[PDB]
Order: sequence, then C-alpha cells, then structure tokens
Amino acid sequence: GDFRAKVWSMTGGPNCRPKHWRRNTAIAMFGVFLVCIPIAKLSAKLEQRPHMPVRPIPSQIWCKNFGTKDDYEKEH
Amino acid sequence: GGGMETNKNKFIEDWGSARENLEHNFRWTRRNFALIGIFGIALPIIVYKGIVKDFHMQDEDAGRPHRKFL
Amino acid sequence: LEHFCECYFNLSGLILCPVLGSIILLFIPNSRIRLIRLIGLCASLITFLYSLVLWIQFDSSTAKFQFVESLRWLPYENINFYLGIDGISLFFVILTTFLIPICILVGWSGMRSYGKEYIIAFLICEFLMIAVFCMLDLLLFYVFFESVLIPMFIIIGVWGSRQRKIKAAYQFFLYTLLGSLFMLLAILLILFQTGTTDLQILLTTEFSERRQIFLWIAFFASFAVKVPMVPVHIWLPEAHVEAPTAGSVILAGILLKFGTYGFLRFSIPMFPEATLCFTPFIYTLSAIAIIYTSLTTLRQIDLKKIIAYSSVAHMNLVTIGMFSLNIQGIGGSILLMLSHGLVSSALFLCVGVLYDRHKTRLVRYYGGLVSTMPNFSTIFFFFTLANMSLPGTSSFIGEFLILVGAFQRNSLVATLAALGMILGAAYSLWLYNRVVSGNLKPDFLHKFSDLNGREVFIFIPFLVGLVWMGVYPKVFLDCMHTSVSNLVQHGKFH
Amino acid sequence: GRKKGLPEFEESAPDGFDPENPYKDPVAMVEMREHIVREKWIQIEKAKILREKVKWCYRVEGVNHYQKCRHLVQQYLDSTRGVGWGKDHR
Amino acid sequence: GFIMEFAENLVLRLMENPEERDRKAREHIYEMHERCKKIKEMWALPIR
Amino acid sequence: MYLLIVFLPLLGSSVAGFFGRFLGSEGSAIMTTTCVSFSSILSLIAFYEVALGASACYLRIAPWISSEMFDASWGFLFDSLTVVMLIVVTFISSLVHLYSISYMSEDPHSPRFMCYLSIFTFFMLMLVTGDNFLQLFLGWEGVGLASYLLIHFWFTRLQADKAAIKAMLVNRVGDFGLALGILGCFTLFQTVDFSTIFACASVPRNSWIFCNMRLNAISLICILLFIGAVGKSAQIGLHTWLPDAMEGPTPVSALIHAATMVTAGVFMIARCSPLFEYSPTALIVITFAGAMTSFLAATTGILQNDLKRVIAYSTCSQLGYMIFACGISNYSVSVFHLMNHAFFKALLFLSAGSVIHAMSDEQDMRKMGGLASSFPLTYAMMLIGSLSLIGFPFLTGFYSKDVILELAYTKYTISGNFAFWLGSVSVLFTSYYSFRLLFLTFLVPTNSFGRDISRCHDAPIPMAIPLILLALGSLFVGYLAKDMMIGLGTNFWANSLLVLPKNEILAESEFAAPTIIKLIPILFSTLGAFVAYNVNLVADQFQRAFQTSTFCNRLYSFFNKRWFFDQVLNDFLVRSFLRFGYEVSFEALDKGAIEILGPYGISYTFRRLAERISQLQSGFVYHYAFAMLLGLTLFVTFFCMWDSLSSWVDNRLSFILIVSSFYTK
Ligand SMILES: CCCCCCCCCCCCCCCCCC(=O)O[C@@H](COC(=O)CCCCCCCCCCCCCCC)COP(=O)(O)OC[C@H](O)CO
Ligand SMILES: CCCCCCCCCCCCCCCCCCCC(=O)O[C@H](COC(=O)CCCCCCCCCCCCCC)COP(=O)(O)OCCN
Ligand SMILES: CCCCCCCCCCCCCCCCCCCC(=O)O[C@H](COC(=O)CCCCCCCCCCCCCC)COP(=O)(O)OCCN
Ligand SMILES: COC1=C(OC)C(=O)C(C/C=C(\C)CC/C=C(\C)CC/C=C(/C)CC/C=C(\C)CCC=C(C)C)=C(C)C1=O
Repeated sequence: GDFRAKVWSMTGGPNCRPKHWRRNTAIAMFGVFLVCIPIAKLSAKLEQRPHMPVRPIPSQIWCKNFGTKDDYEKEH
Repeated sequence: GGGMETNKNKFIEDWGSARENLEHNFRWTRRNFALIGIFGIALPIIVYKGIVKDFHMQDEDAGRPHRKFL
Repeated sequence: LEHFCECYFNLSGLILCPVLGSIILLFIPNSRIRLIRLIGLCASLITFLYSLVLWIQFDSSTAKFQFVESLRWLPYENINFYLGIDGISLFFVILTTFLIPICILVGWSGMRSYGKEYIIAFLICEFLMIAVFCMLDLLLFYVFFESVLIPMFIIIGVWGSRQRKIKAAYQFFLYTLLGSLFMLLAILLILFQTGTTDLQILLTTEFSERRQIFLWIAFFASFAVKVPMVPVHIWLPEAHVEAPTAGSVILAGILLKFGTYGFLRFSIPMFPEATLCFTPFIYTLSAIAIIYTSLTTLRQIDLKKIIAYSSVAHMNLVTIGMFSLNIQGIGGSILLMLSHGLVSSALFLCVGVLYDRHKTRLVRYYGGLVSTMPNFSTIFFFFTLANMSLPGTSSFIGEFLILVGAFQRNSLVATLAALGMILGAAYSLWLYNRVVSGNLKPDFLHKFSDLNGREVFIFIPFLVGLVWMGVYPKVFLDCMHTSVSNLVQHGKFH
Repeated sequence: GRKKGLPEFEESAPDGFDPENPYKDPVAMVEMREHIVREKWIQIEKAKILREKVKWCYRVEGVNHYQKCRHLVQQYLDSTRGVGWGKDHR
Repeated sequence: GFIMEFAENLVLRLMENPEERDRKAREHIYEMHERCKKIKEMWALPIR
Repeated sequence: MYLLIVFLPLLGSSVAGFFGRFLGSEGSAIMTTTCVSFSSILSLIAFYEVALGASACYLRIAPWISSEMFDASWGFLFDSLTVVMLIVVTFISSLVHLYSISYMSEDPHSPRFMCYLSIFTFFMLMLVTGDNFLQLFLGWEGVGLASYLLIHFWFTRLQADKAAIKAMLVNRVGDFGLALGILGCFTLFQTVDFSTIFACASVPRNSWIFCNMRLNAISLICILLFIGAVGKSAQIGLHTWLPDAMEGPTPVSALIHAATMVTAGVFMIARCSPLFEYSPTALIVITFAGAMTSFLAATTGILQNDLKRVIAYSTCSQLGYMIFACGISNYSVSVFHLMNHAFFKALLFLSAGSVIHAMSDEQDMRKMGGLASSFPLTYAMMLIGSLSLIGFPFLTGFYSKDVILELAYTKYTISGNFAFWLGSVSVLFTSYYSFRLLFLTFLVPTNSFGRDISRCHDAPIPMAIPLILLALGSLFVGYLAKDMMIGLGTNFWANSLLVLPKNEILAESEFAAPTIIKLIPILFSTLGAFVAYNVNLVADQFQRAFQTSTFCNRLYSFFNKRWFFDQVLNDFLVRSFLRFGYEVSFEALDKGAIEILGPYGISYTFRRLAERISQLQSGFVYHYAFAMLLGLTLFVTFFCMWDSLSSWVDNRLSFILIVSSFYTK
C-alpha cells in the first residue's frame, strides 16, 4: 500500500516487480541445477535395486547396485 | 502520534489487572468446594488408581504378584 | 587423594573465566560503557568456546565420570570435593555457557542504564550454574544451587519492568529456599549413615528400603519445587513474567533444569527401590500437570504468561520420561531438557523484542504484525512450531522418545502425556495467530520496526541448534548412551 | 592421551563380585554394572544385525517372504524378547 | 599436512588416558570405603 | 534421480521463499512450476522403472533417531504403491502450479503462495516415500502444517484463521491416534521399519494392557493407526474440518483437500495392509466408518449453496467408498479409486474455480445459471468431471466405484451388508447433488446479477491447459489402468499390497453376482438425475413446506447444517475444555485453593501472628517483670512439680490446650 513500500521481506511483499527479474530468474535456475548435480550423484550412489528390471531402464546407466542384496544372510 | 509505546485502553488494563488479582476473589463457595473436591482430590486419585492397576494387570499377565507402591 | 586430570582444558579454568571477568568489571568506571560491554561479552564468549572444546575431548564409551579433578578444603583431607561431568551433564554446561552471552547481547542497547552490575550479575550466575552442573558432591551441589538465588533475586527485582516484580522476587526466593532447606535435611540424614557426601561413594552404598523412602521424599520436596511439579508451580508464572528478558531466559533455560538434573543425578541411582515405589505417584503428578497447566495456558491473556505456563507442561513431560527408567525415557528427558532450554529462551526473546518497542504484554493490543514485522513474524512462527514439537524440530525428538519410554512401562501414562500434542498445538497456534495474523489496530499501535542486526544475529544460533538437533540428534545421543545406560542399570545386576 | 583405536575392555565379568551380597566389594560392584551394560549393548547390536537380515529377505523375496524369511523372523523375534531395557526384565 | 589427520592426532592428545582415568577411580573408592571409619570415631567421643 | 524427485520441490520452495524479492511474481511462478514439473517427469520415469519394470528402489540416507532398538531413519522406499502415489501427487501438483500462475495473477502475494504450494508438495512426497513410520509421521505433520498455512493464506480474514486453526486441531487429534499406534508398533516389534514389521506381523498373538483393559495388541495398534487415518481422510469422527478448509484459494482446495493430502489416510491403510490383514476387528471398524462417512457427506451435500462446499462434501463421500474398500481387504481397488478421484475431483475444483473467477468471485449457485453458452469450455469440463464422478458407464469413475459396490455386495458379513446398503443409497444422493450443481450453475434461467454477466470471461491458457489434461484423464485413465491395478491375478503391485487368501473375493464379485447388482449404480444415478431435474426446474412450491411446517424446516436445517455436528461438538466439548481452563485449573485451583493454602494464606496468617507477637512488647516495664515472674513460675511448676501431676494430667492435653489458646477472642 503506502507503508508497505518501507517494509523489507524475503518474499518481496505485495505486488513485487523487480526490474531485473528475468536475469535473476535465470541465475536462480542455474543455481538450482548446480545444487541438483551433487544430489543426483549421491542418489545414484545410494540407490539399491535388489531386482533386475524386466527391460533395460535409465537407472542402469549410472547406478551399479543391481542384484547385490541376494545374500541377505550376510547383511549387517 | 508520538511513540512506539501502545496507547493504553483503560478497560483493557482493568481487565488485565483483574486477571492478575484473582486470588482476592476466592470465596469458599459451594461451587468452589465441588470443583476442588472433584478436580483437586477425586480425579488425581482416580488417575493414580488407574496407573497402579495398569502395573498390577501387567504383574498378573507375567505371572507375578502385585508390585507394592508408594 | 589428588585426582588431578591430564587434559589441558579442564573444569576449574572454565569455572574461573567469568569470575575473572567479574573481578575486572568491579573496578572499571561506569563512564566506560563500551569497555564494560566488550569485556563482559568477550569473557562469556571465551567461556562458550572453552565448553565447546570440553565437548571435543569427551569420551563417549565410559560409564565413569570424566575430567574428574579434585578440590581440597582442609589440610586434614577428611572433606575433599570433586568436579566431573558425564554424558548427562555435558550438554547442560554447554547450554549454560551458550545462553549467558545471549543474555549480555539482549541488553546491549540498554547497557548505558543497565551498568556493569547487570553484566556482573549474569557472569556470577554463569559461574555458579556451571559449578552446580559440575559437582560430584551432594553438599556442594546444595551450596552452589542456593547461591544462585542472590543474583537471580537481584536480577528480577532491579531490572524487572513493573512493581509486581517485588512480589515475584519474594515468591521465587522463598519457594526455592524452602525446597533447598528440605534437601539440606536430606543431605544431613545421608551424611549420618555414610560419613561422606561424595557422589561416587553414595552410588556404591546400600540404603535400606525404609531409609530410601524418607530420603527420596526429602529429595522430592526440593526437586518438585524446582521442576516445577503441581501444586508448587505457582511461583513460576509470576517470576518468569516479571523478570527482565535475559532474566527470564536464564530462569526458563537453565534454572528450571536443576530439578530434573537433581532427579537424574541423585534420586534415581541412589534410591532405586524408592524410585520404583514412587513411580505411579510421579506419573500421576506429571500427567495432572500436563493436562491442567496446558488448559490454564489456553486461557492466559499475557504473552509472557502463555510462554511461562507452557514450560510447566514441558518439564512434567521430562519427569515422565526420566521416571520411565529406560533408554528412550532418559535419553528423551535429557534431549527435551536441552531443546526446551533453547526453544523457551527463543520464545522469551521474541516476546522481549515486542515488549522493548511497545511496552505491553497484553495480547489484545497486538495483531496484524505480519504486515509490519515479517522477519520477526517468520522467526516467531518457527519457534512456535518448535514449541508444538513439530517433527523436524529438536523438541519432537525428546517428546517422542519420552512417549516411547513411557509406553513400554505404562500405556495409560503415555496416553495422558500424548494429549499434550493436542493442547500445546492449540495454545501455541492461538498465540501466534492473535499476535501476528489479522489486521493492525492503529488506535493501539501505529509505529513499528522489524528486527535490527543484533536481534537477527541473536536468533541465528537458536535456529541452527533447533534444526541441528531436530534432524540429526545422533551427535548428542552418541555422547550420552553410556552414561544413560549405566544410570538405567544402577541398582540391578541382571 | 588416548591411543588411536576402538575402546578396549575386559571380556570377563569382574572377579570379586558376589551376587549374593553385591554391596560388599564396591569396586567390583561398579565394574559388574559396567560389564552388564556392555553385555546388554552386545545383545542390542545382535538383534539389530538380525533385523537387517529380515529387512533384506522381505525386500529380496517379495511375496515369497513368508516362506523364505521364516527362520530369520523367528531368530529376530527371539533376540528381541528380553533385549535392552524395554518391556522384558532379564 | 592433511587437515583431518592433524585434527585426529590433536584430538587424541587432548583426551584423558582411559586406563589411568579408570585406575585413580578405583583408588578413591577403595580408599574411601575403608577410610570412612576414622571420622565417625571422633563424633562418639564422650563430652564428659 | 530418486532423491531429485523428493527434493526438487523443496529447492523451488526455498528459492521462492528466501529470494522471492529478487524474482517477483513471475520469477517465483516459473521457478516453482519448473521444479515441480521436473519432479513430475522424473516421477513418470520412476513409474516406468519400478512398477512397469518390477524393480523396487531402496535408499537410506542416514539415521534420524537411533536410541537402542528405536531405529527411525531418513530412508526412502519406492515400490508400486509409492510410484502410483508419486505420479498422482507430482502430476496434480504441476497442473495446480500452472493453474495458479494465472489464477493468482492479480493477487498481491503470489510468491508466498507458490512457495507454500511447493513446500506442501515436498512434505507429501516425504509422506508417500518413507520407509518407516517416523518419516511417514514427519510427512503427516508437514502436510498438516502446509495445509494450515494455505487455508489462512488471506491472513486478514477471520473466517480463514478459524478454519485453519480448526483443521490443525482436528488433524492433531488424528496425529495423537497415529502416534499412539506407532508407539504400539515399536513396542510389539522393537522397530519402526516398514519391511521388518511387515515380515513379522503374522507371528504375534499376545494380549496387551491398554487403559486397564486386556486387548489384542495387533488389533489395538491397527485401530490406533486408523484413528490418524480418520483424521487425515475426514471420516465420520473427524470430518468437519474439510468443508471449512474451502476458505483457502481454489488451487489449494484442488491440490490439498481433494487429490493428495486428504487421501493420505487411504494410502497409509494400503501401505500397512500387511499389518491390517491380521486384525479382522480393525477391518470391521474401518468398514463401518467408511460407509457411515459416505452416507453422511452425501446427505449433507445435497442442500449446500456454495460450489466449493458441494465439491468438498463430494470428496468426503468418495473418501468413505475408498475406506470401506480397504476395510473389506480390497486395497488395490481403493488405490485405483484414489488415482481415479484425483483426476475428476481436481477437474471439478479447477472448473469451479474458473467459474468463480469468471463471475467476479460469486460462489453461491443461487446467483448463477444460464452460463452454459457464456463459458462453453468450462461447462464441458464440469460435465465431464461430473459424469466421471457419478460413475457414468465406461468413464474413469465407472471402473472403480461399481467394483467397490460389487465387492461390498460380495462381502457376506454384517459390516459388508452395512457398507453395501449405505454405498448404494449414497450413489443416488451423489447423482442428485452433482446434477443439481450442473443445473443451477449452467442450465436454469439465469439468477445472476447483470454486473456479473457483463464482466465474464473464460479461462486464460495457463488455466485451460490443466482442465483439458484432467478431462482427458477423467475420460480414459480408468479403462487404461483397470487390468494393471485390479485385473484378475495381476502382479502389478508385487509385494506392496497384501490380501490373505481367506479374504480374496474379486472372482466371486465378477462372476457370482446377479446381473441386477451390477446395474443398481446406473439406475440410482439415473433416478437422482431425474429427481434433480424435477426439483430444480419443475417445482414451484416444494419450499412452502420449509416455511410452514416446523418438522420440515428443522430437517432442512439438519441437513444444511451438517447434522449439527459442529454445533454439538463446540457446545459440549470445545466449550467444556475452554471453561475448565479458566474456572477450574486457573480460578478454583492455581489462583484459588493453592493460593489460599499457599503464599496468599501463609502471608495473611504470619502477618496477623507477627502483629500479635509485636503487641506483647507493650512498652510497660510491669509486663516485662510479670513475664519474667511467669517464666520463673513455669520453670518451677513444670520441671519440679510434675511428679504427682501425671495422675490427672497427660502431655497430649498439655500441648493441645497451649495451641488452643491461640484461638481466643
Ligand atoms: C501445615 C498444614 C496445613 C494444611 C493442612 C491440610 C488442610 C487442612 C484443612 C485446611 C486448614 C486451613 C483452613 C483455613 C480456613 C480458611 C480461613 C480463612 O478465613 O481464610 C483466610 C486465609 O487464611 C487461610 O486460608 C489460612 C491458610 C492456611 C495455610 C497453612 C497455614 C500455615 C502452614 C505453614 C506454617 C506451619 C507449618 C507446620 C508444619 C507441620 C482468608 O482471609 P480473609 O480475611 O479474606 O477471609 C474472609 C472470610 O473468607 C470471610 O469472608
Ligand atoms: C482425601 C483428603 C486429602 C487431603 C485434602 C484436604 C483435607 C480434606 C478436606 C477438608 C475439608 C474440611 C471441611 C470443608 C467443608 C466445610 C465447609 C463449611 C463452610 C465453609 O464454606 O467454610 C469455609 C472453610 O473452608 C475451608 O476451611 C477449606 C477446606 C479445606 C480445603 C482443602 C483443599 C485441599 C487441596 C486441594 C487440591 C490441591 C491440588 C490440586 C491439583 C470458609 O467459608 P467462608 O465463609 O470463609 O467462605 C468465604 C465467604 N466470604
Ligand atoms: C502432599 C502435600 C504437600 C505438597 C505441597 C503443597 C505445599 C503447599 C504450598 C506451600 C508453599 C508455600 C511457600 C511459601 C512462600 C510464601 C510467599 C509469600 C511472599 C509474598 O509474595 O508476599 C510477602 C508476604 O510475606 C509475609 O509477610 C509472610 C512471611 C513470608 C512467608 C514465609 C513463610 C513460610 C514458612 C514455611 C511455611 C511452610 C512450612 C513447610 C512445612 C510480601 O507481603 P507484604 O507485601 O505484606 O510485605 C511487604 C512488602 N515488602
Ligand atoms: C490480641 O489479643 C490479646 C492477646 O492475645 C495475644 C492477649 O492474650 C493479650 C496479652 C496477654 C498475654 C499473652 C499474657 C501472657 C504473657 C506471657 C506468657 C509472658 C511471657 C513472655 C512473653 C513475651 C511470651 C514468651 C513466652 C514463651 C514462649 C513461653 C516460655 C518459654 C519456654 C517454652 C521455655 C492481650 C493484651 C490481647 O489483647
């Protein structure tokens, strides 16, 4: 309104129209992709697939934990 | 106009101060006797008897005598 | 026997730090406000770092006491006193050392009128409370606990907001002293049997079932006042509301923990048979406290009164956990003690932020603050969630572990204790929505300021600690398990 | 200083403890309490290892888990009765 | 060199020797269980 | 890639929440929609890998709560049920984000709204992917929190604040039940891991002491878990929060309280079927509750005047069909119906939102009508959704609803009979209210305001796209997925769902039922449509009764006011607790008796006594001499002349008379 233009918030307050919002949006998208790379690596490392799939699947490209839990007697 | 301090309202402050000084109003009435007898003696006793029985029912479920308490 | 420890960083120096700060501040003119502020802040911060180091050198495999060092009172050496910690007391030392600099920082803006007396009182409190947590002797535990009454009395009486602080301070002092005298009586009865007050020896003496009953009651009379348990809880709302903000922080975050620490440290292991005999009694008292006090909280109209009543329900849940006498119960009781010490302190800090600007505690005056103080609103919401034991926050870990411990012993007590999930949500969300949500009321308040840099910084470590314990409580539980296990087993050999 | 490595303890119960009168050798009493705590943790760690077997047999065997996990389930449930300080005494 | 290996060595140097810590613990008790008799004899001394 | 599915909406919400001031409305709309859409694409790939490929995925990040046997962990489980829920949640969430981009375009606070949508999506994903009870509880509470935040999104509105607080408190009552169930599970099995519990569940037979009663432990655990299900799925006990949750913006109603979160109870029952299958008593309880709920919501919805209200009561009734399907041991059918309801109900909420947007936020159906030609696309979407909901033959809702009704018919038990009757009559009621909505909104001669008609507009593209996709789903998804999910002998679910042989009834329902039984859903639906046409078009005086008869007026009120359930609960329960908090705990006790037999009374008496003792120091030298003489006389009397005394005298009476002297004059 009138006083809200003097109020700082993280989400930007009412009717937020930053002038450089396109470049900022692009920078945010690059940041989310960079953050997603290590998450994807950790997920691929951590995934456990006890059963071979019926047909080839995309996770077989990066995940090497297919058919490893067969000897569950030795689990600890 | 001037200041961040709240502009006091006399009735709101009267309400608050009445809340802070309730002990001066206690009269041993019939309603108060009933409320203290029910909620200050009886209900705690009932809860205690419940907790103890729970242990005794566990005791007899395990083939053991009743555990003495208190 | 000199029990001097090998470690460089030990307990005595951590005791000495705030003492030296206080002596130095005794002699600096009140005109040198900047110097006083900086010296007090730096002493407190150095003590905090020292406690962090003490956490690194801690050995999480032994059931013994660590850094044990000794302290020799007479050349006859009949009476010689020991300090030491374990996995039950370590994090309380850390919490004390962490909270004291927060207290100095909260009063930073008003220090020109607060003077050096404010900082000196808080430093003396720090020294006394660290001592209390580090004592392997009943009699010195007594002496160091009563000593905190003097600076706490001064803190409440001098820097409290209004004249009700008089009555509040009187009641605090008198209730606490009555409890302390009861536990002095217990200490002397023990001494007549054993001829000593050394904790390690008492853990290896056998008390009669009868002598145990009497000694347990005399310990209970101090500790239940300290916790507080109903019906000796009524001093707490008055005292925790009338105190200054930092005074309330120290009262809720540290001083309240002393009764539960006394239960964990002396009553449960020294008198296991009495502990067993009184367990239904403790369960009943705590369950009544949780339900009744939560419902009283619901009908309170003062911000500080709502936050103060909330602490009664939380501490009685802690007592249920610790008297469950298993790993979940005691671990959850300790974790909830630490988490409460963070969360209630942060909530008192939020209310203090509001009171410093507007000088009212009455909920009706506030409202619609989300539109003028969004940063405060967000932080307040986070700590409101933490006070409801929301999963992901630190308090949920302790709460659920205590419910686990209680359920395995008595399903009814766990059922009555889980009602807190419903009642605490109710009052916490009602408070938050009446303060922050809705519309502004410009006839009461029309001028506003969100948090400054100091307030944001003050809140940051509380947020970090809450999230850290909430998502990965393993760092704390790994250092505590051996001590907790030996506490649970003490008195039995199968 | 701590030497590098896992903590070391005596495998055996302390010699000097009398179960009849345990408050007779205080040092032996403390040592026996610590030994019992350590033994109890070894039983907890055994039940946890047996739980990993069940977890994986369920996962690997699918709808055949009832017939394939039967012995592992029996072992795990037997180890869990009187484990740690839960709902069973000794 | 490596940060962590140095940090490993530094933390171990800070810590109590577990053997010695558990041994003074035994001397205190053995000495206190058998030392608890001397003082109680003075309290029984007749005033007359 | 499996971690990306769960954590992408968290990343989007974090950027919209912490940096929305740099992105504004447009950036935050894009950032959040992209992250959820990418999670949806990865979810489709995971459905291909796990369900179609028959390759479950297990991922353990770290321990969460490790205390002796207590083994809560940050662990993720991807089986067939999980990927089915993943597709539903991520697809509907992506569509709702896209819809909101245009629906909230004029709202001042859209970035906060998008951040809340994404955080809800993340908590729902945490819920459906957890491999243990504690991670599931975290998701349960998280979706409760996000629902609360979205219901009172317009924070200045007092109705919204009340609705949000009510939703949180009802959900906490369910969470109480759920937490007690989790505690019982841990106590019985010494674990909270799903795989371990399901592998062990057939063995225990022991009895437990619960509140001074001896009960079967498995049954107790299952009933306690079902209490949390009752909370989250708005079943008979804890149903009243769902209609009031309509206070939130329409996209929240579509995503949260119709498609994903409101079905968490059904999902949890389905996921715990390996445990629930060994509690027949709990299954009977579930059967009864679901049936009662379907009838309750169906009868309440027929007199509502607000569009969103009608569609919310529909959701509640549909959730009842899904709960009794579970209670008669047919979990695959309940999950099939869940997936089917997520298409038609989301189509219906978004179509209603389009109508409300076009009518300047008019929501009362009595001020609508004659709108079919003005909003052709929206009318068609609402038609398709309504026909799919009522179970029109060969549409998406036809393949699950009638199979549930046929299975209920085939359950030859008391609760099976109860469920068959109630679901059958509820079909007629739901057909009536669906066609009443269609007729009042689009087909009757217009009852609206001219200023509303003269400012109308149909859906902008970010709104119409999700409507088209949901219409296609509501036409084809049922037929397309029927054999996969409920086809006779299908292995699609693998080990995710468990039906014991003794409870298998699907063959007998498809083969041993009289042909009539299969047609009653079409016949009741046709009758309800006909009754709706007659009531809302050729009735000019069936409203005089409500103005002239006291009994007919009270019944109109009974049904319009939800059986007076909220009134009775507030009058006898909420007011009771609120009054206790002030009149007993605070005023009779804390500030009453405990103050009088405490600091207030103590201070009073010790003041009066110090007062009396001070007066003995009278200032008269004669009193001081007299006191010394009296003390000397006392000394001689008691300490030497107490030899013979003892014959008449006792020590008890001595000290009694002393004290008694205090109470003189
Ligand atoms: C030591 C234990 C004590 C309690 C024992 C258990 C409970 C027994 C039953 C209750 C005993 C006390 C009954 C008091 C009756 C009320 C008296 C009264 O009038 O109340 C006044 C306040 O006084 C009290 O209530 C007395 C409080 C007593 C509390 C305990 C006394 C002191 C105990 C500690 C010291 C002694 C320790 C001994 C230890 C063995 C109110 O003042 P007022 O002027 O407003 O009254 C007006 C009147 O209502 C008419 O309009
Ligand atoms: C199984 C028992 C366990 C122990 C419990 C305590 C002992 C048992 C109860 C004792 C009862 C004594 C007799 C009471 C009934 C007689 C009433 C006569 C009339 C009356 O109203 O007299 C009042 C006397 O109150 C009084 O003298 C007050 C009575 C004492 C109340 C005791 C409350 C106990 C604590 C409650 C629970 C606390 C913990 C809860 C978690 C004063 O009348 P008035 O005219 O002055 O009135 C103000 C008017 N202006
Ligand atoms: C299972 C059964 C047991 C469970 C537990 C139940 C226990 C029941 C509750 C007992 C605890 C009471 C604790 C006493 C604290 C009293 C606090 C009063 C102080 C206060 O705020 O007011 C003052 C009154 O002092 C005065 O003038 C009065 C003197 C101070 C009071 C101290 C007397 C207490 C001594 C011991 C009593 C208890 C015995 C223990 C066995 C100020 O008043 P003002 O404004 O006029 O002053 C001039 C102003 N500067
Ligand atoms: C408020 O109403 C009133 C009373 O009420 C208190 C009264 O009666 C009195 C005063 C009359 C009294 C009490 C005379 C009795 C005096 C005595 C016993 C003299 C002894 C001296 C003193 C000061 C008392 C101390 C004596 C004690 C404790 C006993 C001896 C010590 C041992 C146990 C060894 C008046 C005028 C009065 O109007």
